[PDB]
Amino acid sequence: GDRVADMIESRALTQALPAPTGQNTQVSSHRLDTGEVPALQAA
Amino acid sequence: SDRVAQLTIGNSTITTQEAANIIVGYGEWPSYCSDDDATAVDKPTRPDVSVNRFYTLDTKLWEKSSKGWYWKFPDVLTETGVFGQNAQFHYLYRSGFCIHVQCNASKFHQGALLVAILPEYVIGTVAGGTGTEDSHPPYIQTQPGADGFELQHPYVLDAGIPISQLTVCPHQWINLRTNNCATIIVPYMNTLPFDSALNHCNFGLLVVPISPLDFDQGATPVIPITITLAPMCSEFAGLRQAVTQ
Ligand SMILES: *[C@@H]1O[C@H](CO)[C@@H](O[C@@H]2O[C@H](CO)[C@@H](O[C@@H]3O[C@H](CO[C@H]4O[C@H](CO[C@H]5O[C@H](CO)[C@@H](O)[C@H](O)[C@@H]5O[C@H]5O[C@H](CO)[C@@H](O)[C@H](O)[C@@H]5O)[C@@H](O)[C@H](O[C@H]5O[C@H](CO)[C@@H](O)[C@H](O)[C@@H]5O[C@H]5O[C@H](CO)[C@@H](O)[C@H](O)[C@@H]5O)[C@@H]4O)[C@@H](O)[C@H](O[C@H]4O[C@H](CO)[C@@H](O)[C@H](O)[C@@H]4O[C@H]4O[C@H](CO)[C@@H](O)[C@H](O)[C@@H]4O[C@H]4O[C@H](CO)[C@@H](O)[C@H](O)[C@@H]4O)[C@@H]3O)[C@H](O)[C@H]2NC(C)=O)[C@H](O)[C@H]1NC(C)=O
Repeated sequence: GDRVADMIESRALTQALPAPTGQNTQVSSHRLDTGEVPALQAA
Repeated sequence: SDRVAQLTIGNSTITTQEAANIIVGYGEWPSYCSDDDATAVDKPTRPDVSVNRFYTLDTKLWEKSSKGWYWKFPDVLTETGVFGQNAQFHYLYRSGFCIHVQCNASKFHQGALLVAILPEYVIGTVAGGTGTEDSHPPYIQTQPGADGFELQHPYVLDAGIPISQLTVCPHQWINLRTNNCATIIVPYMNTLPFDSALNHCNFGLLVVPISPLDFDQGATPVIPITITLAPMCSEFAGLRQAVTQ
């Protein structure tokens, strides 16, 4: 019993994945690449 | 078809035309570490030619009253060549070995040797003689290097184990009426898949004359024993600066 639109319009970010063992280490090679840097983080 | 052989690996080959046969230690060849077994997460180096060579190390003269010798592997090759340079830079290490010991003599000399392997050949002492003082062996009896070391009491192999049942471990005989060399191919035996090359010595090469040398006077009295070994399927990991010991 209202005509207002204010009242009629009036949650986790993380998913628990199953992890029985520690994760594997896939094969990497060298990389000589600008633009993207995986070391420099922002603490 | 068995007396004559040729072992080429790396850039070095050895020919033999009075061999016995090649025995493969515990029935399997040396191989690389699978990804089911490896725990180190850095990519190993595998030189594949420069370290898989027959390194001829030393020459022991065998007279009529010898006892026996032993060489701790791989500490015979941590002072030699590109194996000795990669094993001093890298912390981890694994390899097999193709071990070839030559001892030629005429068709009038006699005598037999028991060149045998045994893994984790730990060395005891004489315990102060009477057996009451806990004496530990020195570093040179423990790890003699490429110079080798002569057994004091070869009946008990300096470890309280008899040489009469050394023949369980991978071995073959050099009796001078039949053969002149003895190839023993040894895989990598250790619990953990890589280990340090400077601390842990995986096995020892016991070379003991059981039946003594004998020859009438007039023949050549100098009968040498030279051992040549080849690290097969060697790989290293964990690069840092050079340690020597
Ligand atoms: C002071 O004082 C002091 C005191 O005296 C002194 O001291 C001294 O010193 C000196 C110097 O050094 C001396 O002398 C010397 O000596 C030496 C030693 O001897 C000893 O030893 C031996 C050993 O043996 C061994 O081997 C054998 C074989 O060979 C065997 O058999 C045995 O068994 C043994 O084995 C062992 O060991 C080994 C090692 O390697 C091991 O491996 C194993 O395992 C085992 O264990 C011995 O033998 C001897 O013995 C003797 O004695 C006895 C008694 O008991 C008898 O029985 C015997 O027989 C003997 O005797 C003999 O011999 C000797 C020689 O040896 C003579 O001399 C006599 O006479 C008789 O004949 C002993 O114990 C030595 O070696 C030396 O020698 C050398 O030199 C000389 C001069 O100098 C001459 O003459 C000779 O000939 C020789 O030469 C040679 O060598 C060299 C080096 O090595 C070379 O290089 C050359 O080349 C030559 O070679 C040649 O020849 C030969 C023949 O011989 C032939 O074979 C080859 O092939 C070639 O050709 C010297 O003499 C001393 O000793 C000391 N002392 C004492 C007491 O000892 C000091 O000096 C002072 N100071 C000053 C300053 O002066």
